[PDB]
Amino acid sequence: MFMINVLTLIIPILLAVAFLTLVERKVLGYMQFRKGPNVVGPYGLLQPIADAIKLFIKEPLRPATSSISMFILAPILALTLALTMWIPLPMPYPLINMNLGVLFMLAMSSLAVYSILWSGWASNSKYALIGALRAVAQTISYEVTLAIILLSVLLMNGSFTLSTLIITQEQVWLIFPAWPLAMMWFISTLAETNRAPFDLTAGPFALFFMAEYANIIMMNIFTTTLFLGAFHNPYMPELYTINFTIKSLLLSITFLWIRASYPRFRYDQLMHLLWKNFLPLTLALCMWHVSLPILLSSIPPQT
Amino acid sequence: MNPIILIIILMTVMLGTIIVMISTHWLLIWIGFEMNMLAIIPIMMKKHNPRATEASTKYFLTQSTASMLLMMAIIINLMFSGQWTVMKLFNPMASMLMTMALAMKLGMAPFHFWVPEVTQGIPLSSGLILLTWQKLAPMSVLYQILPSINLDLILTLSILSITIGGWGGLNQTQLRKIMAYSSIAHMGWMTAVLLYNPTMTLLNLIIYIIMTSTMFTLFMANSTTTTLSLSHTWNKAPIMTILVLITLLSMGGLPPLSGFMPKWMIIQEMTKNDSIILPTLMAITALLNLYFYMRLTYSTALTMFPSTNNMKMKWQFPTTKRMTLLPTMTVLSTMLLPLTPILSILE
Amino acid sequence: MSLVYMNIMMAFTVSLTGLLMYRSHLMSSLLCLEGMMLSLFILATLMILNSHFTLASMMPIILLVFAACEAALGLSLLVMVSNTYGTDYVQNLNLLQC
Amino acid sequence: NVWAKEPVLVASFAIAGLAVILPTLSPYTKYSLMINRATPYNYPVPLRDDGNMPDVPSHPQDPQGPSLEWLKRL
Amino acid sequence: MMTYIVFILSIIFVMGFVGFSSKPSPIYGGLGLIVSGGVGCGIVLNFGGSFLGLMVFLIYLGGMMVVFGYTTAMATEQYPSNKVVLGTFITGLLMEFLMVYYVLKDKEVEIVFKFNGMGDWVIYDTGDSGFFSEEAMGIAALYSYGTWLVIVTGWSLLIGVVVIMEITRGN
Amino acid sequence: PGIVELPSLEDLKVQEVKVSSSVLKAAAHHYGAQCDKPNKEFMLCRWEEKDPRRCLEEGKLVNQCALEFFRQIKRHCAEPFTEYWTCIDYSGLQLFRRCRKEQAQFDKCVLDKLGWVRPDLGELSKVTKVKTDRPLPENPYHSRARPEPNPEVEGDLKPARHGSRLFFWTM
Amino acid sequence: PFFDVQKKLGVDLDHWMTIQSAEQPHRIPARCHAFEKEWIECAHGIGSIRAEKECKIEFEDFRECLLRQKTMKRLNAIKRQRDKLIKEGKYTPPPHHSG
Amino acid sequence: LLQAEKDRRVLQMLRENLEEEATIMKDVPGWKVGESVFHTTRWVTPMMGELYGLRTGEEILSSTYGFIWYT
Amino acid sequence: MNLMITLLTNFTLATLLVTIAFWLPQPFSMKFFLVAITFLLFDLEIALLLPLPWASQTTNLNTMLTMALLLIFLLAVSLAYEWTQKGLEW
Amino acid sequence: AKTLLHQYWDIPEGTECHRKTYAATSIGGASGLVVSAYSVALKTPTSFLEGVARTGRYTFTAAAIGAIFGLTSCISAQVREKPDDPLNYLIGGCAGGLTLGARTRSYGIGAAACAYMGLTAALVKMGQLEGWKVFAEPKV
Repeated sequence: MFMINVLTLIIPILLAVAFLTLVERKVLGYMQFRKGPNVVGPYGLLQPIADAIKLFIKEPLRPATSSISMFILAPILALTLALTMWIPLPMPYPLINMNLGVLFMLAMSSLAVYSILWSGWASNSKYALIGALRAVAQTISYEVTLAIILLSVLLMNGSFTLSTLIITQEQVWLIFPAWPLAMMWFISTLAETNRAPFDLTAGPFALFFMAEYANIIMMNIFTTTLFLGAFHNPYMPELYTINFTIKSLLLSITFLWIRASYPRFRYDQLMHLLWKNFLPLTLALCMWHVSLPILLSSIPPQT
Repeated sequence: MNPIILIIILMTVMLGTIIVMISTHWLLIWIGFEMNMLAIIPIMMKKHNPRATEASTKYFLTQSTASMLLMMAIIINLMFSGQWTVMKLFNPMASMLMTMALAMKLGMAPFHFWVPEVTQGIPLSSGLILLTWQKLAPMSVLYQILPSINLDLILTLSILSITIGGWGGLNQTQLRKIMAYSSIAHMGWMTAVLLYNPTMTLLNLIIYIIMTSTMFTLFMANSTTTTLSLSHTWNKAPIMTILVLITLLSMGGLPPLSGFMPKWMIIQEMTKNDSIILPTLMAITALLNLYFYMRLTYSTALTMFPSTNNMKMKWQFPTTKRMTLLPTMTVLSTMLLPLTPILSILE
Repeated sequence: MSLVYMNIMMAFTVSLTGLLMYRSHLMSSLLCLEGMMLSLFILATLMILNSHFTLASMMPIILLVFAACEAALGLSLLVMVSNTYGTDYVQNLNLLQC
Repeated sequence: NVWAKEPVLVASFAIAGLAVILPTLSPYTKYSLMINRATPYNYPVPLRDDGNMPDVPSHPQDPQGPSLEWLKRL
Repeated sequence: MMTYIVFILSIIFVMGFVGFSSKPSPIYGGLGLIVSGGVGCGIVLNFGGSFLGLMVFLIYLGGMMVVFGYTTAMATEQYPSNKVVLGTFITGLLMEFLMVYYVLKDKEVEIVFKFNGMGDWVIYDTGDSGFFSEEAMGIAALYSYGTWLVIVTGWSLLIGVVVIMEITRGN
Repeated sequence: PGIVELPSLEDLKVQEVKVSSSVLKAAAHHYGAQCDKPNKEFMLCRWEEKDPRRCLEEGKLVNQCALEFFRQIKRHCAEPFTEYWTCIDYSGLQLFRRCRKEQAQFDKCVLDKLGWVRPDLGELSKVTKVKTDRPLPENPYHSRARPEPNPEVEGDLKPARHGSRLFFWTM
Repeated sequence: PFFDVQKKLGVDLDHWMTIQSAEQPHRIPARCHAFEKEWIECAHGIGSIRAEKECKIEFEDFRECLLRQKTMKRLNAIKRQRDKLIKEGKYTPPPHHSG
Repeated sequence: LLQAEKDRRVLQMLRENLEEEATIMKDVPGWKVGESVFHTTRWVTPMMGELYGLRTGEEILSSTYGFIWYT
Repeated sequence: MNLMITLLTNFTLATLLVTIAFWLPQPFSMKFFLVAITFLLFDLEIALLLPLPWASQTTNLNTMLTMALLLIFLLAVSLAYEWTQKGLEW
Repeated sequence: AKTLLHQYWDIPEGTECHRKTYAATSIGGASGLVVSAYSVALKTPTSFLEGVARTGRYTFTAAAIGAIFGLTSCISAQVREKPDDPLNYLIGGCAGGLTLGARTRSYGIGAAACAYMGLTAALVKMGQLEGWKVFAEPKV
């Protein structure tokens, strides 16, 4: 039954990613003045089915490789991260209840940094190597920030079990005692998913594409667990799963919606902005969220 | 280089060495050795020539692998009877690995291959500070953990370091290599009497540090690399010559002079045991490492090499180097002969 | 004797011989130093866990962070050597002869 | 002044300084330490009965021992 | 899939140390140290291992091999296996095969020790009332008792920062 | 050397309270109220002698006290005690804030029909005296005597006897 | 040399990371607590040489608590004997779960 | 109550396991049947091979390594 | 080994996806390096910080506040030092 | 190592012969392997056949010196029938030095090696005869 649980987690990820491709194309089309894709059947779900199976059909990139084994070894790592990163995420009952899951989140984000760096070295000549090197730099510069902010928002709750998080979100949303910290965290999720307004300007393109969008849905689900949501009365998990899905969908639409209308940043502006504006502000919020639970007589019941 | 940054780096060298002196935990000793390395790396490469860069590379590799083998010895110590008290160890194997780690830390005969190479391509200040604190820092640790060491380790490294610093040493006119081979021979001496009475080891450490400070201060008074430059220092000034005479003869250790006092007390409290052939072998090699001192003195102050003009030009400028503290260290280092019962000032 | 300790000590000797004999690149030597570091980490951590040595359980993480910043210094030194030369071989260092 | 020059730095220094100072003027830190002390992890170990001591109460209902009452009353 | 899984993951661990101690190109070396760190994480989590083995994973497999592969990418080229590398890999596999064969079909293997040869379900806790996962409260010290230790650690890292900038052209 | 002194199978037969875990967890506080008065005898035996195979009569005593308590709660109100613990059973790890209204119902049953006020927080704490019948043991760490004392060097010190007593530099 | 400012200033800042049985932040013991307490009380007012030649029995007891070498040797001998006699076939074993 | 059941269960394994040992080792010379290796007359906590020894795999793996990788 | 079962199933299904996708159709700058080492050193200081929510339940609270503020203060001093001293400029 | 030097000195000297020469050849093979290991570490022969040749030459010469030392040791001890003198091992050290000079094929090195090896061998037997401890008391 446990392998049935694993397959019921990792079978709908292909459905979710392909339908996310049609949803991002349609939503960008209606932020723009475009209808479609809707000639390919009714509103185009067979359109992601069709282009996915087309890219499977289409003849691969000829090598042109260096260590064929290494070249296959990078995207296999990217996709197995994208699969193995929905294990401790609680919608009401997670797959594995852990003592700690958030450090596992940050560690697998660093393994995604490994995926980028290995594909960049094993790819090609020197210019793509320089481009992927800048990409690894602008990816690695934010795991300071996101881990710092995630630490300061769990410090209100003391424990790492994350079912204690779904307990402690019962009264108010956690956006209210930490709005700027959550806002900076959301900007860091835009950084980790490596999308607009942040620049990145391969093979297999579908697998790197899959890792991208599963990373996005991963960060959205972790956001929806982490900062908002509602209660969970037991012996009825459909209620929390509905409210969780609706809030995560609204947040992912907001994510692509923020992507839709902003130009890409200059690179030295990106590093300058991150260090000299997020890093003292994260330290300020950390020291205040340390010194405040010792003030207000509320240190969490870390069992 | 900023002077604030140099004061900070000196503060961290002093902090690391004082942490090695003062702590009772093994992790803190390892932290002190590592921080001593990390701080002493940018004292070298004080200029930007590639000589200092390769010297710092060799030094970093040997120093880091010594540090990690020391950590291996400590984790063996807690694989056996486990507590973090600087005391008698609980394994001959762990003590073997630990004394070989410290033998890499401070100048020993199988491990001395980095010492002349690290001293040749660096300026004088970096060589002075590395010899002083990198031969002071492990001696406290060995003074601590002496009661659980197989003696053949320490005695083999001491004998072989004295004879290597002897025999290697007859061939170099690079003065940094001369002082480095002298450091190897004296560290063999200062390690030899560790298991009999360590008061002699620490007094020999004091005398050696003061002697090397006098010698390197005399070289910093007028920048030389070879003996011919010392003959030009004979031409330009006479008092530096008699200082080179007295300090080289006190490195030689003659009984009218204060460098003999560390040899003689070693021979005393070594021969109150049943060790006689080992003292006469060590003191024959102490006669051996005086020969390059003596040919250096013959090159400097007693015979005279032909000189070059523009020394005529340098006559019109009186000396304007600052010495850190040369004369106090000199007469503390050389006229200390009737103060032998300042032996017991130490323990 | 908790048999796994034999294998981790043999792994330490593996990493130590890999640190000592090394042919061409200094980066392999530094990475085997890091492997030796990991070996000491794991060995001491299993010892402290099975001892229930619960007061001073700081040794794994603090040994880790110190020898990690050692590896950082080694990276900077290797970058400086590779900056003033073309490559970072063990060769092209035979200047400053002993 | 520097409020126009580098403003997010000045705001960071301000919240930093109040985070430094503000635990000094605080009527709740002793409450924090009493809450943190009054939570037991191990077993509350008993003792050999009495040298006829007017402490260490025999029934756990007896309020002669030190208890908590500011917990229930906020 | 059975009892000696700690021993088997240790076999793969020492194989990984051999696999980059044979001196390949240093990006293969970084791959070997990543695989070795993952299975070392597996070993220490088998001893449980609740925090420290997931803690190393962010540092070495999260922050150190990243910069090692970075410096492999930016400094050395190694632009094209060899006899010596794979021959040392063969001899390392032979030495491990010999040692584990003599562990299996005999009593004990002695370098100079007595390694009591069987898989380690011994020793372990006899089901105590842990209740806080003793690693967790142990490392949840260092801020009450740990006055000196964290101070000298942070001070060493600060001095590491100023050292790195000086060698890489301070100021 | 010395062999252990195990108890027999005649003392290893107590009517074991073969009940399940969630009912035992939900039935904890009033079991701390009415019973658990004569088991601090067992606790003090366990902490004055670190030796089970000795304190087992008091283990049989707490076993029969808990069985008597569950007999007494079995015979009277409530039978919806069964409803209360099955309300708290399937809720993962058993938080006591889960089924609170039926906790109030069981409290009102046992209060209006039997007594047994629930122990308010924090009264399952607050270090408690206990008297026993057995006298308290001495030196359970069965060791030898402390072998030798060092003779403490005291007395007002004389000056030096004829100086250093080295070769020369007398006085 | 080893100095004693650690004792001189009266700040015992480094004696708590040192042994077991110093007070943990929650009052829990180690696995070999009492063996340590009796060993330290055996070798306290002692010049570390009659510690070598007098407290040997309790030190060996503490060492075999810490590593459990020969106890595992006895258990391993029992395992090998059990394997060879079940290889023989005498008393198809009722030491597991039943008679 | 849990403490009393735990003590009776570990003494039950001690009694049955030393009965098994007394049945099984009557061939070797020497071998007192129930010696602690230690010297002091104190109940040491056993080592999970004195408790869960020769149980053949299943219960010792579900007992020692249970919580370590149970979820 | 339960999460090892999950890891095994994800790894095997990912390898099935890749291999069935494959059998079917047939110089440098110092500025690149400073940011990585700055990441490394501040990440190690994060590693020193992060057991803070473990620790907040003890009988020594003022000291914990003081040393926690000392750790973030030292991290801020390092940040402001490389900020003012042209460590991250272009 | 201590085991084989103990096997050499455990023989009464005295005559229990040709075990003395076998132990002396073992000493020579060990010392030749030591010095040849340092030399092959510090030369890089290129080719490796030259390295094997140099190690074989060093081991062969040191084993030859040990063998000839043991042979004339045994012969002088049997002939003179006075096992207490160091003069027999003075003859031994001079014979070993002469054959060292023979295997390096120069004669002045053989003469100086005769003198120094004879003096050292007489001192070794003489110190074993009186009793001078290895490296230490280490007491006071």
